[PDB]
Amino acid sequence: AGVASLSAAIALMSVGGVAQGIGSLFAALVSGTARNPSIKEDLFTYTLIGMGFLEFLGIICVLMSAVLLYS
Amino acid sequence: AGVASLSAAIALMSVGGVAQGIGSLFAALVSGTARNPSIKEDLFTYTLIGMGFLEFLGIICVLMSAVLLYS
Amino acid sequence: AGVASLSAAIALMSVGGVAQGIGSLFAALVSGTARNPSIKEDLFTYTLIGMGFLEFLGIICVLMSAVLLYS
Amino acid sequence: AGVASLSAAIALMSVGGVAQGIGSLFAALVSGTARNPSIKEDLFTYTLIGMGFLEFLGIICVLMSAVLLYS
Amino acid sequence: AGVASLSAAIALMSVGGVAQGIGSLFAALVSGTARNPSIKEDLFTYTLIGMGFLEFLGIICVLMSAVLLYS
Amino acid sequence: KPSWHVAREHRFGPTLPDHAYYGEHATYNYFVLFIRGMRPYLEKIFGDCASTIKNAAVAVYRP
Amino acid sequence: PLGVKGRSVFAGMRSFIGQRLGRLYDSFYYSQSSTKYVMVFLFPAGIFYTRFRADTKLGYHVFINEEKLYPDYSQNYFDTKWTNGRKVYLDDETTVEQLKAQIYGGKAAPENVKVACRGRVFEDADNVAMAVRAFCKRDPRLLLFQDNL
Amino acid sequence: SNTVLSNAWFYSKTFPFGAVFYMLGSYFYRDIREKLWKEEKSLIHTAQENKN
Amino acid sequence: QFWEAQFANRSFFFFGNAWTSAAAFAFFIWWSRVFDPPPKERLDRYWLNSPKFRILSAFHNPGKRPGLKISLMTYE
Amino acid sequence: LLGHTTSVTMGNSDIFFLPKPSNLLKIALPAFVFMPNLTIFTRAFPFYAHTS
Amino acid sequence: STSPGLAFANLTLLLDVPQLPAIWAVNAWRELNGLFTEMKTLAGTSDLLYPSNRYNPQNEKTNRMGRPRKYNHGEWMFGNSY
Amino acid sequence: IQHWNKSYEKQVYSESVALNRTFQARNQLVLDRLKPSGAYRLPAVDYKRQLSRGTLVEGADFYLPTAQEQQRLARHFEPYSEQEQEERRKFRFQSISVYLAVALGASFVHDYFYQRRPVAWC
Amino acid sequence: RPGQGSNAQFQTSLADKTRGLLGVGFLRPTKMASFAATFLLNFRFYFMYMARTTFQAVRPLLAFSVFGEVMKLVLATMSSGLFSFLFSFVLAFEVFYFFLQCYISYTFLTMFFTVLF
Amino acid sequence: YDNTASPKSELIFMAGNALGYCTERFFENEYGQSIFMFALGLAYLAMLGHEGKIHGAVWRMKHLFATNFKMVGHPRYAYALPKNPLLQ
Amino acid sequence: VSFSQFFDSEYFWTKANVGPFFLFLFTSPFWY
Amino acid sequence: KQAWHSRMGKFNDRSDTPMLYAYMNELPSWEYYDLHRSAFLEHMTYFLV
Repeated sequence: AGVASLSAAIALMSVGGVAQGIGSLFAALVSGTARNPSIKEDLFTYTLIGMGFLEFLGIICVLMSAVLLYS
Repeated sequence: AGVASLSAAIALMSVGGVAQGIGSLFAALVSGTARNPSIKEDLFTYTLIGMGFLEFLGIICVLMSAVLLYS
Repeated sequence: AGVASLSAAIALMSVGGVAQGIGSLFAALVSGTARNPSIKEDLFTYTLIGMGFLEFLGIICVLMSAVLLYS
Repeated sequence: AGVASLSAAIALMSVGGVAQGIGSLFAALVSGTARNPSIKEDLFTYTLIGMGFLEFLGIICVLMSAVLLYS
Repeated sequence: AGVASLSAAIALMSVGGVAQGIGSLFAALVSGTARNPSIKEDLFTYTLIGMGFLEFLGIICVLMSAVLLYS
Repeated sequence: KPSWHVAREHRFGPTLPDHAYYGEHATYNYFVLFIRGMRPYLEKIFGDCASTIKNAAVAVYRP
Repeated sequence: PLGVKGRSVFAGMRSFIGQRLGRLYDSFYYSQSSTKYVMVFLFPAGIFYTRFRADTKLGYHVFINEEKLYPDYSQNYFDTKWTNGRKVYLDDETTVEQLKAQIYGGKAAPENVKVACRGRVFEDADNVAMAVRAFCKRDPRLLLFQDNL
Repeated sequence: SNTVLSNAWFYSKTFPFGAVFYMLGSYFYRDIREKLWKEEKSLIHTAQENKN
Repeated sequence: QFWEAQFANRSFFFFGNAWTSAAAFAFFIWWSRVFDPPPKERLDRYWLNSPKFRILSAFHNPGKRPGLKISLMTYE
Repeated sequence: LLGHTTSVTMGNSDIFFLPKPSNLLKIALPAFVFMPNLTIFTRAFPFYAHTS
Repeated sequence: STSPGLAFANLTLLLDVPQLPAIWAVNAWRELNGLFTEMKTLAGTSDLLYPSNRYNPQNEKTNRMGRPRKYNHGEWMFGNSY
Repeated sequence: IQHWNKSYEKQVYSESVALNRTFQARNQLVLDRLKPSGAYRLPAVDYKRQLSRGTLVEGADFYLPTAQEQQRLARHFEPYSEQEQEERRKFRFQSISVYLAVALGASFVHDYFYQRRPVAWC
Repeated sequence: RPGQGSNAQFQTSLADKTRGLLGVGFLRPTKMASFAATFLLNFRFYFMYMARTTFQAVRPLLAFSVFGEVMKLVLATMSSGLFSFLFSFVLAFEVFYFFLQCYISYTFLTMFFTVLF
Repeated sequence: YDNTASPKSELIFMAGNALGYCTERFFENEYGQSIFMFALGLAYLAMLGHEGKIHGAVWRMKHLFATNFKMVGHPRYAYALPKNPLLQ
Repeated sequence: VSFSQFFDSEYFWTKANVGPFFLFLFTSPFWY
Repeated sequence: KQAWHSRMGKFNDRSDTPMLYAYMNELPSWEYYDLHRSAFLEHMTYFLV
């Protein structure tokens, strides 16, 4: 009976790894800013590109959840 | 009718990754601050932005869980 | 509904990622206090902010658990 | 009386998830004492605070295990 | 030969995390010794303090495992 | 956080003074000054009450 | 020098109250419009209403036996559906007919509907307060059912 | 005429706490006293020097 | 001392962390009702099932068994 | 004696006395804060009470 | 000012000191209702009024529990049946 | 694009004109009539303005009300009058007798008047 | 006059002065609702703080009571001399652990009951 | 029967109901008398610590002031002292 | 002593004995 | 004195850990002019002239 809900919940589990990746990204960002502020503006660009992948995958995940909670 | 509760729990079993990411965030904040205090305002400025994503993911990680508890 | 009793446990499993995160955070705090001690007043503050998030997340991981144990 | 035992065993995962984090905290204390032996106190206070946090999480999950084992 | 054995076995999944924490503890002790041997008696002390939690937690889990094997 | 642009809601200047926001003096504050001023009347009151009670109790206890 | 001759302690009280009221007016004027009106009028008013109603009136938890007997609340807003256990505050003069009409929204109720409390059927020409006092003292949980029998 | 000295409370709290206090006092008898008397000694020295 | 503490700063009646503040807090909770005894309407909530109550009843009824009188007090 | 049995009352037995030897002590001791200070920042108390 | 250890007192104050006006108003309303009831009693009643009771529906045609009086259709030599 | 963003700014400031007109009207109607006098103004000045004025004092969480008590450390010869000295000599120690008496009285009252509870009778 | 040049510019419409009387862009009921919402949502901090406080208050009680019960179970169950000899050291460890927890609770309580003003 | 909802406005009685529960369960009984004694013990310990602080302060004042020959009073009030006839 | 000259501020705060008055004021609820 | 100043600063200042800075929609003069430096200049040239 709870097929769709269970599958959606099992799909939603990768958000943990996504958040871990984002945390590693921004940790490296703040570390590189502490180690060389003069290139801060550059580092953030690459960090955003990282988000441009990570969040994108996360979005795909949530879309699949929305697909599977309603079949 | 506990399958809905099971789905909500499974969807709620991903906040650990968000928490690990937030811990890494604030760890890098503290490290880069001890390395260079004068630039704290930037490390924080990016830190909040990271939270601005991570907390949002966590919010989803709650919201969908609640939905799976009722629908 | 025994699975209710299961669901609560699952909602508590995220604590395994939570405590880890907290540990990492305080580890960095200690490293900072071992590197630039004269700015403890900063680092502890930032650590408290981080806990102000992490605590809340953990509390959710408790609350929803208990809810799934009763409802 | 079979689902309660499994619920407690599944809830016991956060103990192992929490032992990691205490390990990292005390490792950071050790490394800080190795990098600056002149500051032993003001590192053990933060170490004990983080231990208290992770101990609170451990107590939470163990309490809920004992609860679900008989309720 | 039923659910009690399954629960007492599932309780043992935390020993991996406890072992990882102990490994982190003693790896930090080894690193601190190789860095500054002249505070060995300090580091060893702190290591024992850490074990005074970690080991105890493991023992807890083992006991609860037997409690789920003979509940 | 300071900036050269002014938003819409903040377009029309300050409407509030500083004391509307800032906390009073920590050691010379309104209540403590008030009670230091009211000390004599309260001393009168409680001394009169205590003396009345003590005199009554003594008038009972002596005989 | 405490006190002045020709002046009364009541006059001094009036002085002080005037000072306090003027200061309150000044502090309310020089305050944020976003917060002060709420914190000074809407939370006090709601708290007053709630506490007075609870401490003064007397209320009842209402249940219905069957879903077919539930009222129609589709049209009225903020409550699209009946839920059992609703707390309902009434006056001491309320009767069972008035309660039934209040439940069913002044609309045609079902047939042979009656009220019970702890298994004990109420007459329809009965004061709800006294019927509860008699039949279910300090357990006002009422139930609406169909009496075909 | 009681079970006080044969109690789980006895064996769990009274004997462990007492034996630990005794062992610690025996092992750190002089460190503690010196650390306590440091201030009094310094004060007496200062007073005597000022007097002189 | 208490009187002077009242006019010292951060030393008013029950505010602060001084011993005067603790004593005033104690007097305040005493003056409150929460530690007063219950009324007769509320005795069978806790008091008639209390170890102190039972022991005192047994003590002041030396050779008797007050279970029945306790039941009747509950009824009352 | 139906309604006269809840009127047989007995008093408590606690004595509030303890000698307070301060000559033994020379150090201060910690103390709890029991209530928030409303004599200062009274107007802002609902607005800052939730912070730390 | 404040602290986490004072969360109990902060919550209690915030939630209870606004209710004190309502509590005093309830007490005043109760006192006034008692005054009006006692004035009515002094004026006079057919059947008695219980002062400390919630509701007093009793009259010539109504019991002290809100029901109609039994055997109240005729008249009685000793007057009221109560 | 130029056209459109220019006209956007144009009616941005149109709305600003409307806001300013209603602002003037609100003020000169309501607030100039409801303005406080200034008699009951706040009887203090903010610590920042005092610090800029060179006026702020931080110290003395406590005070000494009477000049007899203020000038004690400056007199150096009579910090206390003779009468005051003999009155102070009465409080060299705390009174355990009075402590005992008051504590026993308060315990008796609190126990046998304020903390009475019912007991069963057989 | 000095300010007549400026006060000549301040002439309003009927609709202007009605809008000002009502306070359209200066009351902001949406801002009032947002303030009320944020203020009510800020009540979670009290729950967090009381949770932390009660944990720090009961930590010594737990260390003294439940591990005590476990040790008491072991004492009730053990009979021989070797196991008892080995268990004495566990008891001493529990003593040290209790004192450690008491120190930690002291620390957290002086942190949670320290007020600036 | 136990699904007795109640209006969401009555959440303001959360703390009141909590304090009433803890009063009926703990405070108005023997455990409440123990709690009152506990509060009195807190007062006792605060007073003891205050007096101990004063004891330590005076115990240091003795040693550091009574044998100086330079502190006839406090230096902040030396303006009020008489003047030395030997200085010139 | 008259009501007026009793409740005059100078006599009230200097020469009068307000102990009984303020005790009656404190115990007003008891009397009511 | 330093404790006094640090306490008052921590309490009143606009920071990342704000105690008193909260529910801010209408700002006072000092904070307004500290955040909007354009208006301090305009409001100041007008006052002098």
